[PDB]
Amino acid sequence: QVQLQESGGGLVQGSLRVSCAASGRTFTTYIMAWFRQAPGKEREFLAAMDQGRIQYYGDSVRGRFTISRDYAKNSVDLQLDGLRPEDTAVYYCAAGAGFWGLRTASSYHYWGQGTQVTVSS
Amino acid sequence: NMSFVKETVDKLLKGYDIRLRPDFGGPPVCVGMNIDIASIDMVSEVNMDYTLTMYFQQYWRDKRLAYSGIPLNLTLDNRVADQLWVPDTYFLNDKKSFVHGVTVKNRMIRLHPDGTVLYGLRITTTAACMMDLRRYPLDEQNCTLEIESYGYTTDDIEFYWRGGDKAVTGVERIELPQFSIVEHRLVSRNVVFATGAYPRLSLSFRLKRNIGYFILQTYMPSILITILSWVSFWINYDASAARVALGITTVLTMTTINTHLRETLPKIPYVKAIDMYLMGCFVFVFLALLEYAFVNYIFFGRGPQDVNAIDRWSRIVFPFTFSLFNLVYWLYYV
Amino acid sequence: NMSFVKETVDKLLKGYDIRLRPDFGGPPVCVGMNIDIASIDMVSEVNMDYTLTMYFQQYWRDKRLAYSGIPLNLTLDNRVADQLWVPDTYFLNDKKSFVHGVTVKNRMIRLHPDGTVLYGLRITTTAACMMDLRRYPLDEQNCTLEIESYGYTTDDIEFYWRGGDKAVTGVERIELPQFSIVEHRLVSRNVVFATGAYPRLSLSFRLKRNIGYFILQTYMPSILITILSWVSFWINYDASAARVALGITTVLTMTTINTHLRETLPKIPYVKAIDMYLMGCFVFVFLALLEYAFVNYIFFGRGPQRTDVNAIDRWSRIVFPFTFSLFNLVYWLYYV
Amino acid sequence: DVTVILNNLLEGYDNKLRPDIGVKPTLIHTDMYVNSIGPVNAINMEYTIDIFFAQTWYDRRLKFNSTIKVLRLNSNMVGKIWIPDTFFRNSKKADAHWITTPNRMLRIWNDGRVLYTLRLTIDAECQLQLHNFPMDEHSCPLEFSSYGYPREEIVYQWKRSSVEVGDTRSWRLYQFSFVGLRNTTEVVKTTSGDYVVMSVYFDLSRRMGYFTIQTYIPCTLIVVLSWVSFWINKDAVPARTSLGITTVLTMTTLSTIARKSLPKVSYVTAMDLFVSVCFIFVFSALVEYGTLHYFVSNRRIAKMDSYARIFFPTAFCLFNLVYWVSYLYL
Amino acid sequence: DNTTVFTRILDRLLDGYDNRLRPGLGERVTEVKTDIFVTSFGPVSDHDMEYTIDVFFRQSWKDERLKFKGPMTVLRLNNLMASKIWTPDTFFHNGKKSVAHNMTMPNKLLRITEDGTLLYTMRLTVRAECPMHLEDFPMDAHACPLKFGSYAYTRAEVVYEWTREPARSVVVAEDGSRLNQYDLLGQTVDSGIVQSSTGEYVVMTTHFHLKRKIGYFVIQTYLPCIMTVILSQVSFWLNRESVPARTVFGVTTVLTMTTLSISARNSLPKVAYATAMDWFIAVCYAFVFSALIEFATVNYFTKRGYAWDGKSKTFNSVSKIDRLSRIAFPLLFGIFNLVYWATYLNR
Amino acid sequence: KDNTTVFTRILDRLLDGYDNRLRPGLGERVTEVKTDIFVTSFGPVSDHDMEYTIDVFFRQSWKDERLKFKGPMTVLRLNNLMASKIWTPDTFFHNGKKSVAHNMTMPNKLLRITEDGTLLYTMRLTVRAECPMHLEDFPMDAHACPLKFGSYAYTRAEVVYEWTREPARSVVVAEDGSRLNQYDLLGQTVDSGIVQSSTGEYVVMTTHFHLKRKIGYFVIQTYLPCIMTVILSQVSFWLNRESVPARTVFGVTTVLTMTTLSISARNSLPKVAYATAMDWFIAVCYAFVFSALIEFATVNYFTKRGYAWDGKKTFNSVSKIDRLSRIAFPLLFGIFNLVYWATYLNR
Ligand SMILES: *[C@@H]1O[C@H](CO)[C@@H](O[C@@H]2O[C@H](CO)[C@@H](O[C@@H]3O[C@H](CO[C@H]4O[C@H](CO)[C@@H](O)[C@H](O[C@H]5O[C@H](CO)[C@@H](O)[C@H](O)[C@@H]5O)[C@@H]4O)[C@@H](O)[C@H](O[C@H]4O[C@H](CO)[C@@H](O)[C@H](O)[C@@H]4O)[C@@H]3O)[C@H](O)[C@H]2NC(C)=O)[C@H](O)[C@H]1NC(C)=O
Ligand SMILES: CCCCCCCC(=O)OC[C@H](COP(=O)(O)O[C@@H]1[C@H](O)[C@H](O)[C@@H](OP(=O)(O)O)[C@H](OP(=O)(O)O)[C@H]1O)OC(=O)CCCCCCC
Ligand SMILES: CCCCCCCC(=O)OC[C@H](COP(=O)(O)O[C@@H]1[C@H](O)[C@H](O)[C@@H](OP(=O)(O)O)[C@H](OP(=O)(O)O)[C@H]1O)OC(=O)CCCCCCC
Ligand SMILES: CN1CCc2cc3c(cc2[C@H]1[C@@H]1OC(=O)c2c1ccc1c2OCO1)OCO3
Ligand SMILES: CN1CCc2cc3c(cc2[C@H]1[C@@H]1OC(=O)c2c1ccc1c2OCO1)OCO3
Repeated sequence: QVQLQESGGGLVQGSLRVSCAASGRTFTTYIMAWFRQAPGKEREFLAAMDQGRIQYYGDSVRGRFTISRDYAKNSVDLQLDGLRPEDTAVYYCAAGAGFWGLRTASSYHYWGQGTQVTVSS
Repeated sequence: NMSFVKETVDKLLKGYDIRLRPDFGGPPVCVGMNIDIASIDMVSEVNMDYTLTMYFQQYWRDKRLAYSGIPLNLTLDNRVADQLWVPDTYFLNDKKSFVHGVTVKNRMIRLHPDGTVLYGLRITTTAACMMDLRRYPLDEQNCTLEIESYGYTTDDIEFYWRGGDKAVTGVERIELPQFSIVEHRLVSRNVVFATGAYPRLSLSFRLKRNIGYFILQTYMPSILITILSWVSFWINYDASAARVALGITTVLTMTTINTHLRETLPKIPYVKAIDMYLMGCFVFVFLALLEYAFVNYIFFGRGPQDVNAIDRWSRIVFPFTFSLFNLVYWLYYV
Repeated sequence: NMSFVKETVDKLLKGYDIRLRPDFGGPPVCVGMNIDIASIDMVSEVNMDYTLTMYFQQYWRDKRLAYSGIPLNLTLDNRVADQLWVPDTYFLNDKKSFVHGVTVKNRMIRLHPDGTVLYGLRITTTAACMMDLRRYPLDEQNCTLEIESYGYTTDDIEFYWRGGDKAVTGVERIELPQFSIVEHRLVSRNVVFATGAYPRLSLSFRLKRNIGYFILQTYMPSILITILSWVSFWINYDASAARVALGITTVLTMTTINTHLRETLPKIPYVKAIDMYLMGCFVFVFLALLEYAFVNYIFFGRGPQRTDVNAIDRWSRIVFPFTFSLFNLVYWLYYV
Repeated sequence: DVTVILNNLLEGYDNKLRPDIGVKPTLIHTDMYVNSIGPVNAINMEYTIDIFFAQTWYDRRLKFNSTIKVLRLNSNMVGKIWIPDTFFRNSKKADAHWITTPNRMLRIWNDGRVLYTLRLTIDAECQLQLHNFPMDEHSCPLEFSSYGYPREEIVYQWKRSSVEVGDTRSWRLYQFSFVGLRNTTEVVKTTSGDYVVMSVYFDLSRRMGYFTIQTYIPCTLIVVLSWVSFWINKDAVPARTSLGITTVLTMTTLSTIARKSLPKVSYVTAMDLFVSVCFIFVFSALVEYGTLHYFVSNRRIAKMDSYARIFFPTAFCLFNLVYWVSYLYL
Repeated sequence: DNTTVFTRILDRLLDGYDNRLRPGLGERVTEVKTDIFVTSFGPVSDHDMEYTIDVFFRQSWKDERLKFKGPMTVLRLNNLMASKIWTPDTFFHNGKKSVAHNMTMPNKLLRITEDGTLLYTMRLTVRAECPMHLEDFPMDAHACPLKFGSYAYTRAEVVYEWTREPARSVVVAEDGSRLNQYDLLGQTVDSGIVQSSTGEYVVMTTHFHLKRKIGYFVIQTYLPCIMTVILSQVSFWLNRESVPARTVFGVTTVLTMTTLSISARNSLPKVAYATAMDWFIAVCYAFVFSALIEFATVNYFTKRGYAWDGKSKTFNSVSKIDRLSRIAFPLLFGIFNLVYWATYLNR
Repeated sequence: KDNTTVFTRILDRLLDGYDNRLRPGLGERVTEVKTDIFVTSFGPVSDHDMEYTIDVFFRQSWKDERLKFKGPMTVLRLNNLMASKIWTPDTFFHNGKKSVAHNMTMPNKLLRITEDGTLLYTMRLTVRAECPMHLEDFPMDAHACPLKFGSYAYTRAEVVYEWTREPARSVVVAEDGSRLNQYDLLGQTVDSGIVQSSTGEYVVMTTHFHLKRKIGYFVIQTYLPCIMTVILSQVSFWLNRESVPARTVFGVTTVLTMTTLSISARNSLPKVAYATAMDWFIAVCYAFVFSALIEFATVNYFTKRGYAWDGKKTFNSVSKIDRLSRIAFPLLFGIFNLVYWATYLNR
């Protein structure tokens, strides 16, 4: 059984580093990602690193954040930077081999548990 | 601006000699190397080699190219590399290699103010291995890549892995379809010869072969055919055509499995460990029809001159013998 | 007779610029195409391509290269074609191509005194043609070769077949072991694109696959194995190990034929006509053993509960050859 | 001294021009030392051949008066002299070798006599008429002419010792046997103009003695094995049935081999005819047992074993008589 | 008159030009706009895990050093001059062996607009590298990427773009599918950034999405195994006394499954785990095994050696495990087919 | 600055008045080229093509009097760009099909100059040479695979090739350069011969490598299944004479098994068209199996009844030709094995 276990903080006035461990599968060949869902039922793409180390970013969040992976320890790491109060949502770890992919939630077939991050001024 | 940079490059390459070693009379030049492995394409057990795609990068500080007054690193066009010095580095394990040529030929020259110069190459090489396939398919391979200077000795050139244990990257990106990389080691050494000590580096791997696939294809049906050979023991001795059809069609199926795993597997003509297992199973299936020859000759031949004794004895002996064979095999090789 | 020709050649190349189209400001140059085919080497259904080896010859005239005073057609060495204008003609279907280099690189320059120049390459191309193989092996592909100027539009260059009916000779001197050429065509047209209108010629073929290999190799043994499946109806119903062994060895033989033809035929992973035929014959030999299982359950199983064996055998001899004949009728009328 | 001779030769020499360009056709005497004919690809209809290819001609723009009388040169002079544009007309692949140096040479004598010899491997094409397989002979050509120069400008001629041949025991000839050799001369008519086309035909025929012990002996023995059923009683029906149908299966296992080292030609060879008539005989044997079992037991067929025991070996011996005599002696 | 001015412009372009260094090496980042026209998505090798594709690869970038004035606005150079102008080193990140064609002339165009904006439209052939996840063979689908960026230059020096809307820039020709195994649905154009050891690079991306047709495997691989299992279950409606018939039946159906297993595993890349076809073939092989084991359990309880005559000493009845297995095995095989074809046609 | 100036002046005035077209000792003497090979990786001998890849360093040395110098050093290192402007002897391997000079990352050529003029020219080559192999004794054979190399344009009277060391020590293979799947390299053998031609007489260095094919793979794949199938055909004789379908299944399906063994022992084997010893063995073993079923047909002619001996009328005697076949066929099989493995292991 594939387990995508998340971590990281959820509250700040600053910076944040949110990780996502994996087990059950070697995801070296799989495109792992981060999503975002505000109250409003919208899964917004944030970031994705490919097997060939390529960082893809969301359009609204481009240049703010940084995704990295540890291919040995099978994890994805999103570094948070310069948080608006409108960065208050749940952050979903994802994995897959994106088919009609990299921006669409119907490509990723493995999911994280989702972590709330609440930011206010 | 741009005119000063052009005049700077023109006066760096004013009167440059492309045959002088950097510090030609003084100390040996240090060349720091760096590999970003793109992929390992194929590992051919027939031809005993592997195809390796990488980004082979070098660093050496050349004091004939040190500029001043410009803060940015001079990254020139790749066609200035025919006008510089480069090391004479080659690959000992190599069979046939090529710098890629689309859309232009993959070099980079990235100069630096002290005179450091990066030299990048996208190389798809083919490096040989001496493969110990005596334990196939339960082997651990050791495939290397051996980098050596050609003309200069260690009095003239020195090779070090730039960064110690973290020069070579991207081995964790490699997902081989049938192997699984245990470990890569990085070795720097000067090799003493009679003509002079030459520098050498050594990228190396270890390739543990993945074995559940052969449990799917190769071991499981031979086991089930071997078990179906035993079905004649729970048939009366009067039913001759049934036990004969069992033993004969069973050795025919073992013959087909042996031939199409001679054709399906990589073809390396010496004794392997899948060959010993398949031939041992063929020996067991052959003995399980020698048993019916034994039974039929004892009853129907040596009647006027027991059957349930031979059958009840074989029903206990052959599973114990086959389990002992599996014990010896899967503990002697593993 | 050497000095005068040498001085005229050195005068023709003096001041020449290779980057100038003939009649550069005015009319389009009319480059005339002429192919002579040596051979078609292979036609690979897997990579969807053929391989064509040809003599490829271009007629045009450049008035910078006109000479008077010599009654000859001056055939020069091939190294002067680096020092002339030659058209940027490419092959749109080209997977892989090379001019041969033994014992020199195979080019010719043959100048004419009015300025006409012949330019002949000896090209082994690998043209790419899409195929539909749903009627394999009873099919007829066609495969083309698209010749086109690269950079010059139709304002600057024009194409025509030299002797437009019989430009491409040597077509009917080609003997492929696996195919047959019905007829070739020669289409001369102009494409219109977003960057401009380009000239494009296109030699086309029409290949027909010969089926003499497939009847002898792939159809007749399947027919004869399917006929041998039916011998059990003339075998009495009490013999179990006769009819069971017959139908079983027959479905085994059909399995071995299907797997060996999966091995030897080119691996084209979708549904073809030979796949439908072999699957249908396998279904026939399968039903010819289901019949015996049904007979054995009626006689030896639905006996003591207290539906006629000889009736099922006679009706099977009526039905299965007639069903097999209807199947062959539908097949050999549909795929022809 | 000799440097001065070479610099005097290269002065004013135009290598774009044929020697004697309006004077006369340039007569070229060619020579060919064949090292080895490689393995003849029967499927792609190629064959590998490794030759030394020597040419002579007189270039009177290369006259020199000295004591040396011969200029035994490297491949360095090759790109500056007029070299004839000789292509091989039925080659698909051909490579001059470049290890360790260019394998070309040049010998210039003092009257203008010039010798050019380059080493060539050639994947030459030849059509293989695969009737009578595997008992077929062939003559695979090797044609060559000038490329751009017509009959009026370049004429080739053979020398007296035209094709010098090595030992034939070091050659890469697996299946075929080297039995003959000849040269010829024709003049073709291509579109650009008439070309003097040399050729060398290589006559090859078979080493047959393989398909005897691969396909012919097993097919004949399994036909006899199908006949074995006739000397078994009528009332052992599963034995006769297993005989017939497993003999058919082993015939199919041998018809597997019947088109191994061949292109997919669409006619009946001798191998295909043999395997097909053997399969028809085994088919007829099992259908014969079907007609013997139904017409007697399940209801003169009652004596049809005594007819078949004479009728099938007679027809098979007559078929072998007609077949082997027609395909060897005729 | 026009050709004289044209040759003067050609001569006076490259005076003082330097093709060794970037246009605006300290001024700006060099924006390169890119257009791709795929003429054929050629045959996709599963054993090598690669594919072949043919493109016209259009580029455009503005060079201040190549302004001119003359009659025309657009030039058209030789490759002799296109090797004398800076041209961005666009390599392919997943190229295995790629070829720039040059029959008959080199397939390279270089236009100069009069503002100095170049246009360099070359024609390639790319043998790429698509890693495949083959758990769901042959009922699977996957993306195959085509990924290009500059080699020597970073984000601080050369930045790539597309010439249009990004999803409309990569255009596949209509007659340019050229596949037999797979079935190209559509492309997905994207843009990205690597972190190499030498700096951040702008990396473009086109994905190509491929679903495999499964009709060939239903005919060749699935249906003969299904019918063989149907045979092995069928044998039960033979009587319990015909020991050699059901024996020959069971062992030779196992031989038929062996032949189908080895021929189906032959035409497939040698991956190191359980494809869905392997699950199906192994479970069907287990059914044909269990049928003969069931017949052995029938044969152990026989007590007799002769057939029931067609008119009526005692006789045999039909055994109870025969009546059990006639209901058991087709039900289990149908349940397994429902689980299999409902599980694997969903992904 | 002093060493660089002196070194640069020596290099720039070394090529004064030199010609590459002329032999050192043009009309004076014979050039004494002294060769030396270190074989790194003696690659895979291909039985299908009568070839073998050898992958060698190649050192050859000769004295050029035209290119002498003075100065501080005795040893002068050259670029290959400058070494292209120096005469080197046109060495070609006589039986090389298609061989490669390596060009990674530089061209792997070297040229040192000793101050007296004795040059030194090392390069890493990879030669796909021709080895004439005879499979008359497959697989119990030895082969002799040569490397013949001589000059091309220069005769015996103009160049002479020698070996640098004593010839036993010149061509030295690596200790770790076996790399053969199917052979043992049993020592190299050298010779310095002279081979005539039509264009003069030339000087040829041969170097034979002596090989020996391993046998045990074909023992466990080809010999042992044929032997056990023949013994399994002999198994049929020790039954009774009433089990006609059983002995029939024996005699037919063992012929089928020998057919399968013949096919998939000959297909994995290069297509020489003559009788290899493996084909002799398989054909004789096949003849034994055929003779076994002919024996059973001879038995089945003389049966007279259809019932075997009861557990408790009259019955059958055991056949006399069953009693003689047990003595005949295994003894003949042992005699044929002794003849085979005594004949072809003296070779
Ligand atoms: C696959 O196969 C390859 C080839 O066999 C394996 O590669 C080998 O790995 C081992 C372990 O990493 C290497 O041994 C090490 O060598 C280094 C380097 O030392 C070198 O340079 C020194 C100066 O810079 C020099 O002093 C050394 O000289 C010694 O060895 C030479 C050998 O001829 C001998 O003549 C001298 O007298 C010296 O004894 C040498 O040239 C060295 O630093 C290592 O020492 C460390 O580890 C040892 C224990 O192993 C420990 O005792 C030390 O204290 C120290 O911590 C070590 O000796 C070996 O060189 C590699 N082989 C080659 C050909 O280079 C590889 O490991 C295999 N597996 C895999 C997965 O790839
Ligand atoms: C893989 C299957 C393994 C089954 C292992 C089963 C092991 C086991 O113990 O079986 C017992 C029996 C099979 O017995 P089966 O029917 O084969 O044999 C009958 C039985 O021996 C009767 O006792 C005999 O009658 P009687 O006493 O003289 O009056 C009768 O004689 P006759 O009529 O010939 O004169 C025999 O035919 O099965 C069940 O009852 C249902 C089990 C359902 C099991 C369903 C499993 C899925
Ligand atoms: C390839 C082999 C070819 C063998 C060809 C052999 C051809 C050949 O000659 O066969 C005839 C005979 C077979 O004898 P075999 O023992 O098989 O058969 C007995 C024989 O027919 C008696 O005549 C019968 O007596 P009767 O009248 O009923 O009282 C007896 O009946 P029964 O008492 O049982 O009821 C039969 O069993 O063989 C020899 O005599 C020795 C041959 C030595 C051959 C040695 C071969 C190694
Ligand atoms: C490239 N280097 C230096 C030059 C050279 C010159 C050679 C040679 C090998 C080598 C190698 C290097 O130098 C060696 O002496 C040597 C070299 C590599 C491997 C070796 C060597 O000796 C035994 O195994 O074999 C014959 O002439
Ligand atoms: C070589 N020519 C002109 C330059 C060029 C530049 C290109 C291109 C194709 C072409 C071709 C030619 O031009 C076309 O517009 C075109 C071309 C060839 C084939 C086509 C075309 O449109 C549909 O099919 O695709 C992207 O950028």
